[PDB]
Amino acid sequence: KPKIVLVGSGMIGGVMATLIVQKNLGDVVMFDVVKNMPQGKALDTSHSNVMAYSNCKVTGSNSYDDLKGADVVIVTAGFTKRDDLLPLNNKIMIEIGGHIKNLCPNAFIIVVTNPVDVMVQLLFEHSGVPKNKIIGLGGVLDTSRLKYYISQKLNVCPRDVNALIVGAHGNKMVLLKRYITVGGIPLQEFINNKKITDEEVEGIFDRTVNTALEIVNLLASPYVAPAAAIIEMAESYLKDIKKVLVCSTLLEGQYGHSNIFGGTPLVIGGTGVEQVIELQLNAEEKTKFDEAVAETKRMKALI
Amino acid sequence: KPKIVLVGSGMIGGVMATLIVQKNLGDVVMFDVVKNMPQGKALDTSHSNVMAYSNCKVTGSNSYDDLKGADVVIVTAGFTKAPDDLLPLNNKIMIEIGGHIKNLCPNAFIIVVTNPVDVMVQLLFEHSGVPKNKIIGLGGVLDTSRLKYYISQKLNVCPRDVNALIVGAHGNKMVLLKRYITVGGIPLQEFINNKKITDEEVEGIFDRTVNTALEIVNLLASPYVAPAAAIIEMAESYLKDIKKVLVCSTLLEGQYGHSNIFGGTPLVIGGTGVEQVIELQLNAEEKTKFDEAVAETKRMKALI
Amino acid sequence: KPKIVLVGSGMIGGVMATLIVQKNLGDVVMFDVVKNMPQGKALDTSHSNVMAYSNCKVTGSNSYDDLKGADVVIVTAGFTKAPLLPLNNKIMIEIGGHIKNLCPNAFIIVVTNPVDVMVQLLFEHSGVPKNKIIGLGGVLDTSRLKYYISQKLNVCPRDVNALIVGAHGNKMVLLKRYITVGGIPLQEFINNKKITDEEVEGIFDRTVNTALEIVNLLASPYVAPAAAIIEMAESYLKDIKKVLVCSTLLEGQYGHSNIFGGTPLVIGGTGVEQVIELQLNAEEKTKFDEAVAETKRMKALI
Amino acid sequence: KPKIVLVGSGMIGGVMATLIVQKNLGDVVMFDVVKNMPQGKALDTSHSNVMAYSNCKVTGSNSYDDLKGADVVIVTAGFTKAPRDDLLPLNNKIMIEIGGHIKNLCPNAFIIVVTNPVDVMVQLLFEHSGVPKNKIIGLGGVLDTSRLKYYISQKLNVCPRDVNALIVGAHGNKMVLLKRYITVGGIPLQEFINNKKITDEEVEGIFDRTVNTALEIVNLLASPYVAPAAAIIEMAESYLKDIKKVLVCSTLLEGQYGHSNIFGGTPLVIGGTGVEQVIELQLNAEEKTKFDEAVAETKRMKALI
DNA sequence: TTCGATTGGATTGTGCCGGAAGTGCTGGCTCGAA
DNA sequence: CGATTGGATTGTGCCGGAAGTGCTGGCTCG
Ligand SMILES: [Mg+2]
Ligand SMILES: [Mg+2]
Repeated sequence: KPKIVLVGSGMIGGVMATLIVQKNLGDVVMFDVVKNMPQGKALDTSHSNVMAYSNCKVTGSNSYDDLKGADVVIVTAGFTKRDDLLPLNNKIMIEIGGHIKNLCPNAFIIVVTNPVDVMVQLLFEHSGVPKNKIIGLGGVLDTSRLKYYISQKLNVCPRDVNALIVGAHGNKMVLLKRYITVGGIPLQEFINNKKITDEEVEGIFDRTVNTALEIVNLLASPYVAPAAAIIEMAESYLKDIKKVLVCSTLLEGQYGHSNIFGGTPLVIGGTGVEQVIELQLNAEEKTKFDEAVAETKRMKALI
Repeated sequence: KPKIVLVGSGMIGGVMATLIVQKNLGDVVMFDVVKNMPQGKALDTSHSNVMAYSNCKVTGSNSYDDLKGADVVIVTAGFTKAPDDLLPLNNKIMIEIGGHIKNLCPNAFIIVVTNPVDVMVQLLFEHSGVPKNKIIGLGGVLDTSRLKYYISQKLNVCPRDVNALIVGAHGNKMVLLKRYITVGGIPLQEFINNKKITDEEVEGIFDRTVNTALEIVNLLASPYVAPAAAIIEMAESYLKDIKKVLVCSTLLEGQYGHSNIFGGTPLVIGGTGVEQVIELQLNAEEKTKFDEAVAETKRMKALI
Repeated sequence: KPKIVLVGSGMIGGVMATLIVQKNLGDVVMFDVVKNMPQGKALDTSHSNVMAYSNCKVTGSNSYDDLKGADVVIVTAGFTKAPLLPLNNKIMIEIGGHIKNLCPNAFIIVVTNPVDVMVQLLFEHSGVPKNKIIGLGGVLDTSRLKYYISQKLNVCPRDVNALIVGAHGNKMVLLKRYITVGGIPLQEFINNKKITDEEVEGIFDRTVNTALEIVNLLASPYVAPAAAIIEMAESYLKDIKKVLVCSTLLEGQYGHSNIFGGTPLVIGGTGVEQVIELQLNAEEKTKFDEAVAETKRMKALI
Repeated sequence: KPKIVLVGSGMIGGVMATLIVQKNLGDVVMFDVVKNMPQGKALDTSHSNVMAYSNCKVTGSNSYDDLKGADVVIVTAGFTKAPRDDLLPLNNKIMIEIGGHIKNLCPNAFIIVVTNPVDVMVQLLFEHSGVPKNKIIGLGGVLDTSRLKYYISQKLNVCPRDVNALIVGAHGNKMVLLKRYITVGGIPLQEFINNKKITDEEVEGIFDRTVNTALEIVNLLASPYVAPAAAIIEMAESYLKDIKKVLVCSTLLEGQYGHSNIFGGTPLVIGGTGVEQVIELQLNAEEKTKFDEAVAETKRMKALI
């Protein structure tokens, strides 16, 4: 049975453990540097095996030694209370990286800690894992927002909207209007039929970009959709589903960029990243991609 | 709890009943004119509730009276032939079933499978009196399942991450719209440009899709698992108000320039039945193919 | 599509909304008296429809008006105390008035503690039929018992079956005689020394004190409670007719009337379809009496 | 991704491949000695990955070569009618052949035998394949008890899975139905009998129906394959996902119930290493006698190969 | 001897804890680094 | 000269035509 270690047992970590039990995906270690809290969350969550008809062990840990034998490692831990946080979190990535190198070098790694396109590269470098075995959360979450908003305007099933958002997670994310479909049909056909206007689409783009802030302004925090997105990625690996999912991955010349991680459609299968798909962007799209990657580079230079 | 009546309990009916219990979608009546056989199949299937943790009653019936109170009616009954003399026989069958739906469950959502489906669904529509948004025919979900699958195996992605539209009619004149294929939301043409798959291979896959039933029958098997799964995807989208976009046969009222006939097109299936009929903005060549499919449907409608 | 209203959008509410979308069970209104927060949680949760391939509307509300047309109402609101009767009574009065006015045909699940009192108060003030309102208790408590036993015997957790009756709280009645494993009496595993009588007693104590244990570990128990509640709600919404131990109005069972208590029930499409009275021996009956007496005692303090 | 080889692609095999795709459990090889048909079934079934959102390869095979690297092997192949005890040597022959291949090609596979009489055939395949006793079991109790559980649940109007029951000894007419061990929502059946929700006579009628179910279905011009396939997949899934379900299956007895060197139906725990526990029920005298009779019939047939 | 307390969190805040008030925080404590 | 442990509508080694809730004439393989 797979061993899944959640490095970070905060809000997103907790929902991830709950979903893993629901789906009977594997044993779970809820790790946190904070004492006792993850053991308490783990004890609560373990009882839900009964309701789920599952059998996943869910335990808490405050020791990185429990990374031993992990098949999947999901990193959410890090400071959130700004550029000033960058060296702090770098420190954490170094620490985690060391342990991965020593304890679970064959693990598949998903990084969530923000800014994710920086943090995922730092952990890649410090852990020594292969480029096909480490990715960052970005596109699956962002595009879930876009797909959902469009679906609500057009009154269709959310999953039947497809869309691509690339480059980076965060305010520089590249929303590609040209690549939106509904039930396989170009969005433009629905714009032509006046079911949705270009202005409404732009409003939805802005809302997609601003969604985390919208949720925080309402005195909540985004963790349910992020957790679900991360588990969709992990499951595609663990069950070798080969879903196309937009994640942050090492660029080796794609879009004209190297030595940097960026969001792009990827195929996630049993061996990890099995394909990196490079979209055939036009010049304005490429300029937006360049600006996203430039912001990632700028922040990386500040660690 | 929804009542689902399977009018026809052959091999497709057996798989549909199995899947309904797996998904705990509703009580099932397995109807057939053949005596005792559907009672036997229903008895076998009912025990699988234990393994599924479901609670769907599954019963067999040789009486149309059990259509009473049906929320969903799926019609697979009718004479078959391996892949025109059937048109009058199956017309008479649609008349009989229609009379019973009209009198026993006029509010049911109807899914027609009986071939040639684009003709038979209109005949049942006419003799049942149900509203145009409450009856559809199986076509696109099945055919596109083949297309999506074959492409996905050449590109090494999850089969459902391929999207495709096949329209017009269910049969040899099905319109396969190359322009509308995507993979993980990306136009297929980008994969052709990168030589991940060629134009010629896609042509070969179109031909294989059209001829898949024949391919399976030549291998001494009968296609019924994929058809059953497609039908249950449709029925579930209605029962759970999911509003999936699914290509099915529906009454055309001017779309693509045609009226008074049923044809395959993308539809939204929700709690009120067909909620939207989506007309694709086809170019001239695509429209010519659509025309040919609907013309074949018309040709056959003239032979009942 | 069913409409499910969560009256209370705290941490248990959040997990319930998450699970409802995962299972595509119905549209969800997350209500709370706290402004803006439930709209935020609802927004976050709504996006998970994509990942789940579901289509549930999830919205937030600070208005009881949105109870209108609810098929299921789950009440978790109320003041809490870490491991108030008049306060939460006033809340049950308010909510009850709105259910009576806006959704009198809803199926009601009460979680607000002490649950066996609060469920009766909401029953009285809402006017809903006795077969349409129950309290959370047994499904959660027995999930603890079943889990701990399964981990000592190394079997799938749900293959342990057990009944805990009477009340949800320290006076819960743990029926050792009714525990089975893969359908086999627990006593056979004790005879074979796969588990001891003493270990079973230690597990009973742990089950009773699990909320305290979780709080002592600096966490709040809300995942398993949310899952238990959704199992109950789902049994109603899909007419599954599961046997689930819940708090229900007693009308003579176990020698008691005019009070709610935990007993095995059948939950189906019409609500509580059967109330099953266990054939308890004298000792078990005395424990049941103690649980109910505590519920009555507290009911006198509203 | 696990490799599941279906040795036999008839009615039960077909439904098993359908369910494996529905549950995304693994790649499937539909083997049969009959040419072409399994390739056809596999082609049809493979398209259902789209509707199921799964990604299982489903292929057909007429060669035992494809047992290579199997993680799970499910054996339904064998004679069911004359080309009756006369079938026993024929099927023995088949078990010999399969066994050789398993030994050479997938000795680490988990094996589920369905070919009837299962309690005999499973031991023959055990002997000829050389796999460990914790890696091979026979279908029996999960199916038979699904019948008993279902009929009881319908009389009492509860969820079928909330009825628990144990049927032991052998899969066939000598199956041992244990009234003492029936519970409903975890409550002893006797409480429902005391409450006149169901009578002792009705329970006896249901026991008879449970024993007679296969015949009842055949008499109605059908054949049992949906519930058998579901039962088999429940067993296989408990192995593949390490669920550690308690499931009644046919397993090698080494003294339990007073028998050795024979397979019989008993509650087992199925986990990631195979049979993790064999649970011996503390049967009373009458129950143990019925168990004895079941095992005696298995031995009688085993003596005729 | 002084004085801050992990990348998390219940109702409130938030190193931990009890007592208190009641849609709701802080005064007193231990441990350990500087 | 009977035909793998399977099967569509029917039966059932295979295939094609025929009739129409529905089989068997003609063929070829070792
Ligand atoms: Mg902190
Ligand atoms: Mg044969």
